[PDB]
Amino acid sequence: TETTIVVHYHRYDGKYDGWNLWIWPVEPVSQEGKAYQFTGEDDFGKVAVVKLPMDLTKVGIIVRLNEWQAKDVAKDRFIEIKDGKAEVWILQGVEEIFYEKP
Amino acid sequence: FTETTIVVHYHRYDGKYDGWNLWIWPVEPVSQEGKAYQFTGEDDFGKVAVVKLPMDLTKVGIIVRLNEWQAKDVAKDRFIEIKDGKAEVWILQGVEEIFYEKP
Ligand SMILES: OC[C@H]1O[C@H](O[C@H]2[C@H](O)[C@@H](O)[C@@H](O[C@H]3[C@H](O)[C@@H](O)[C@@H](O[C@H]4[C@H](O)[C@@H](O)[C@@H](O)O[C@@H]4CO)O[C@@H]3CO)O[C@@H]2CO)[C@H](O)[C@@H](O)[C@@H]1O
Ligand SMILES: OC[C@H]1O[C@H](O[C@H]2[C@H](O)[C@@H](O)[C@@H](O[C@H]3[C@H](O)[C@@H](O)[C@@H](O[C@H]4[C@H](O)[C@@H](O)[C@@H](O)O[C@@H]4CO)O[C@@H]3CO)O[C@@H]2CO)[C@H](O)[C@@H](O)[C@@H]1O
Repeated sequence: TETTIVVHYHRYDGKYDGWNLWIWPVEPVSQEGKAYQFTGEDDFGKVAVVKLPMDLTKVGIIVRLNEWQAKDVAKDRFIEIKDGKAEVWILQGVEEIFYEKP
Repeated sequence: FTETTIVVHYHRYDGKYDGWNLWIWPVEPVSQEGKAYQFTGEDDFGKVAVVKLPMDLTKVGIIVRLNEWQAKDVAKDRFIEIKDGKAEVWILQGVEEIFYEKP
């Protein structure tokens, strides 16, 4: 009844203040998104544990600065989800979203 | 012409740059055994090497290695495609894709 997405984010400039995640359901339903904040950190960068109150197989994600001051990769990207859980790694300026730790 | 210059930018998310260097070998138009090249500089993205080879090359191989082959950062051979004897690339720890503009 929920989808949990752990998002790892690394910026080579070390300047994470204000960066947050705009995530929206896409399948099996499309709905307007919400902003999610980073909740922790590890050796790769910031960590967000995102909980969405539906079972989802795909979401959209944009890494954004404050309220749309900038987009780190300014196009919609997607995360494929199995059994209500995914974990991804995202790097500043790199379009590809990784499903294993670099 | 008669030399090839490759500027190689390297970023590690863990900051553990100590010992890392570049193994580069000519591949086209003629293949030869490689050589190690050290980083000489640094910028906001991380380490920088300027690699000069005394031939006009359209393709080189590259491996990012720790000292004398103690480890590789991405273990498979990778290649850089070069036009008119000059190229510049950006390499990220653990990321296979070599980038041709700054992330
Ligand atoms: O089912 C809901 C909708 O879902 C999908 O919409 C996505 C977009 O595709 C994403 O790009 C994003 O939209 C962001 C947008 O990227 C961002 O620039 C900002 O856009 C605002 C803008 O700041 C504002 O000034 C105003 O002019 O409107 C803009 C909207 O374009 O904020 C957007 C979020 O509000 O996320 C949405 C989902 O939230 C889907 O593709 C749509 O078909 C669908 O309606
Ligand atoms: O002359 C053209 C040759 O070019 C190509 O050879 C390449 C390889 O494909 C690359 O992988 C690399 O080789 C490295 C190798 O990756 C690395 O592991 C290391 O291997 C050592 C090892 O540490 C050591 O313990 C012992 O086993 O010796 C090994 C080498 O036999 O070092 C290699 C380089 O010395 O670079 C070369 C070019 O230098 C092409 O594939 C060949 O067919 C071609 O002959």
